[PDB]
Amino acid sequence: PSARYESSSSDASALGKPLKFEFSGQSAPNRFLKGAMTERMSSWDPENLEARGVPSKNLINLYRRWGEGGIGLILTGNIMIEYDQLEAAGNPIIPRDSDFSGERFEAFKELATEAKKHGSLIVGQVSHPGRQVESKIQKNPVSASDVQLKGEVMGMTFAKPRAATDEDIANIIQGFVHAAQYLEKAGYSGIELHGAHGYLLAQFLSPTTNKRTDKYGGSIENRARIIVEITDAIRKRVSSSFVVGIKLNSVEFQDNGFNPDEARQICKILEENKFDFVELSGGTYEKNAFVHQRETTKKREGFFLEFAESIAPVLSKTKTYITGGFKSVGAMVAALDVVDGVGLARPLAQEPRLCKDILEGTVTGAIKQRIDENNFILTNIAAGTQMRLVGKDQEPIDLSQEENMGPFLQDVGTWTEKMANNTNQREYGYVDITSAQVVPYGT
Ligand SMILES: Cc1cc2nc3c(=O)[nH]c(=O)nc-3n(C[C@H](O)[C@H](O)[C@H](O)COP(=O)(O)O)c2cc1C
Repeated sequence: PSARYESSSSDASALGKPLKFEFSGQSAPNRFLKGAMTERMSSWDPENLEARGVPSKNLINLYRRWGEGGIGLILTGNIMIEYDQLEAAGNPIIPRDSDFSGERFEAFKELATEAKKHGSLIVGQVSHPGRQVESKIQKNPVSASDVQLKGEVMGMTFAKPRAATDEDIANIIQGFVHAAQYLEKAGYSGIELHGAHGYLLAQFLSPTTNKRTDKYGGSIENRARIIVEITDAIRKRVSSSFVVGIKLNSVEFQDNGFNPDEARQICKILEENKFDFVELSGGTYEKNAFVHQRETTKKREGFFLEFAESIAPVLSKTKTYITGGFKSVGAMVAALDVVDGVGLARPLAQEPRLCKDILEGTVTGAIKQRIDENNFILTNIAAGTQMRLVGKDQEPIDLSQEENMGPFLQDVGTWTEKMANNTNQREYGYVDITSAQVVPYGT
């Protein structure tokens, strides 16, 4: 049997309560959110723009299986809005000039149909990468300003961005608006704006990347203006029942004059613009059991506490989720003293049915995988690899088993080899498991 994180309590009943969003009027049927995870399982062509971004049959199957997992609110991984503005090869893409019909549309529709078949909400996360698109994909990226993303530790470089012109901003807004309309037409419950992880919206929010002197730079209200203009323009086009959320990360507001006056203005912006929910990330609520050195995470985690405790208690109409580090029922229930719901990402790649199993009382903690939780690169590769398995309708590999760690690491090595020799850029996605001992999904 799998080793699992221990829990201080076995009462999960609070997590099963529906959550009513005040603006859309829709309810998530429980307090669980499946955090967005870039799947890299949409079509890719390094030499042809339009051939990219169509959700594959395997991607649809991944959301079919998550749709059976008892999850209140399922987020997609980030969806792009232009063919050459990609977080990664294999991203899904809703191009600004695409029709609400045809092969691409029916693929997006099928993903939503499978995700919501058993009553989950399915919310499409939409993002523009801004300065954080690789030069091999975009030679002329756009940002709030011209601050180049320098020296990435991974084998990926980024070109110096240009400051967005007024027309650039109009095209970005309309790409988000078109994506919202498209998701609505394709049957999605809503849209989540990706305001985190240094992508375009975070580039406007962060003073390190936003040096603008016009109405989009300076004060927190000005730095958030492009977000407000997006939601204003979305509301002119989609039904008021369409859910609208945003993911925010403490890192964007860190070491940069955050205070109660700022936290209050952020909450004012969220509620006056009718966000159904904000998903707060940047640290962990549940602490890991002294597994590894914490020098390199201390300043991020301390600010996340200040960030989340300055935002969540102020909001009332807008609902709050915290995503990051949740493993066990005891910690998830404790977090409901501060926020409305809990987001899980990596645990739901390793265990797509964990929420169902928690609510039925079969487990009280996620599988305790044999990978250090602070080894971000490796835990991310593991989660992407599990999504790829479920896409193939195979069961996730139990990484709590010492037996499975060896072959997994061997395949990670082989995959890094393939991506290093990817001169032609045709390869994409996460690790392909070599093991013949994979089993059909559901054992
Ligand atoms: C493989 C992988 C892909 C992810 N992709 C996205 C993404 O597309 N958009 C996003 O906002 N966060 C993404 N995340 C971050 C997660 O949503 C989540 O915030 C983070 O993993 C912390 O939650 P956890 O401790 O439950 O995994 C990704 C994380 C992983 C591991």
